[PDB]
Amino acid sequence: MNTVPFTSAPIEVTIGIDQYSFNVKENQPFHGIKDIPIGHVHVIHFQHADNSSMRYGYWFDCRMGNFYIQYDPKDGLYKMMEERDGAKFENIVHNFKERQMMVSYPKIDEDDTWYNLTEFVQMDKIRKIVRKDENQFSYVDSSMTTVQENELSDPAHSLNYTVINFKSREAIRPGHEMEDFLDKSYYLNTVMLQGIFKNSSNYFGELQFAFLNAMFFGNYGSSLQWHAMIELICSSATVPKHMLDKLDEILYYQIKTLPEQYSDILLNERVWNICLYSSFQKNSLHNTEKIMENKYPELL
Amino acid sequence: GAMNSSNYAELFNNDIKLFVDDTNVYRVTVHKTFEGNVATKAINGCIFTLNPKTGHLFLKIIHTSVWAGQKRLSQLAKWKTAEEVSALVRSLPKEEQPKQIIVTRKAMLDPLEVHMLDFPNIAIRPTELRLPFSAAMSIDKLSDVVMKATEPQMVLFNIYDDWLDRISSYTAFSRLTLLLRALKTNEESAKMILLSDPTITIKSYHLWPSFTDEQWITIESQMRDLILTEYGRKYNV
Ligand SMILES: O=C(O)c1ccoc1CN1CCOCC1
Repeated sequence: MNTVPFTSAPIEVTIGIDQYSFNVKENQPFHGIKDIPIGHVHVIHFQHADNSSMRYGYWFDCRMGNFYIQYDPKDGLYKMMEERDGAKFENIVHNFKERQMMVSYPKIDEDDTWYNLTEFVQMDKIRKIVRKDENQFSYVDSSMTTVQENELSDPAHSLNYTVINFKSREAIRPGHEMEDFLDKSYYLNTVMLQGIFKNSSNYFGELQFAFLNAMFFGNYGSSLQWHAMIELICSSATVPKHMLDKLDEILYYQIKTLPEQYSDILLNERVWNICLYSSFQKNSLHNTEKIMENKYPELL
Repeated sequence: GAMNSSNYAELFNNDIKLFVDDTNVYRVTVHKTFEGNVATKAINGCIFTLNPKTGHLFLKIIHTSVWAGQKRLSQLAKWKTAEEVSALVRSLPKEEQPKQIIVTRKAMLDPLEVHMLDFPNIAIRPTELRLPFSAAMSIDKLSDVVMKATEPQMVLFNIYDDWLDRISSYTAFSRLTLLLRALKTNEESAKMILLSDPTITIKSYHLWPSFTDEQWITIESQMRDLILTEYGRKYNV
């Protein structure tokens, strides 16, 4: 188990760690999060008590370094940093643990939720979507726009998701206009899977990361990408059976985790009704259809 | 965006534009079969592609062979229309290509946009005008060429005859839309109005009677009376 210590908590803040959250008071003796499960990416996220504007946070993998959080009073935020002095870092953690100034990652043993939401998410792929090569962790916030959003403005601070556009030359073979527009199989399988992503695991990793950024930061462009990657599969008549079965699992756990009260802002009615009731794959997503119908029947 | 009564003069400016109407592309008769079921039989159709400034009409005849062995024909017909309009644009010299294509039915927007991806600077637009171009097949010389066709064919016409020698495009389009609305509302009476005077004939190279400026006023009045008469019969007014 790994640990992200905090130097201090000078401003009152709601802190998220993956799907968990807790409140910290101004100048409370809070010095970090322990017992973080090795083997998965994680996200540590923030929303300031005095200004709910800008949710922001950091994706990290404790196998890649020793990371801590320290508040910067000039830039006004909690910043992730890497400590290269290993013995210094272990000494800091041990003291804070002995004084019980850390919260424990509150994972129940039966509970596979985080694995289910991050199964295909790799830190190396996150670092290509979020470009800042001098750090091993990745900053995301509520306002960051995507490359696609920009095209339609600082590129160093963008989310470089793979651009999906159903009415584009990339999606439509000259001479196959009706075919490719009504059945997106060639765009999914040849262009996206064989060409850009190389395999379905990388495609699902990006879909999963997009959902997580939409949910944890309210990042609109990420929500757009998540729905586009769903619709591309559902609008394809020829999809490998293992991908359809995995998609049903991925989406089921995403719908299960979504806050009930954010459904109005995180779910696109058109996309979900098309996908579940009109598309080629309308009968291939049984688990997702069942949870959607029982949890959000109004949207449908 | 959408073309309506607010931006109507835009139709007659010097930016090349085409209206595309697909209502006569896929045409059928419905009949009972020997077993008492119902079947359709396709008949030849056409794409109505019109430059409203110059009157040039690109009538692409859609021969029934293009439907053979195809499914979902009403859907295919939109895509075939878009394919053919795309081909027409590519066939035209650059300086004759349209800057805007206005579709009379919103279901044509996606098929045309997809077929015109190679032309990102040609705007594809709907309209809020209710245009009577479905009545094109009530113009005898157009219906004749469509029905006689034995293979796909493009035929070029000027739907305004020589009216632009004496009136503006705006007025010519107004006359055309009134004539077509009348033919749509009561075809038999509209044709009777147009042919009632045997001394006024249709030139071999024209679609409509060689009426004088004063006769066109009378004809236009009679067309408006027809439309109003039919409105009263319909709604019992
Ligand atoms: O041509 C004229 O001098 C004229 C004078 C008033 O109206 C017309 C119409 N022209 C051309 C159309 O066919 C009738 C004859």
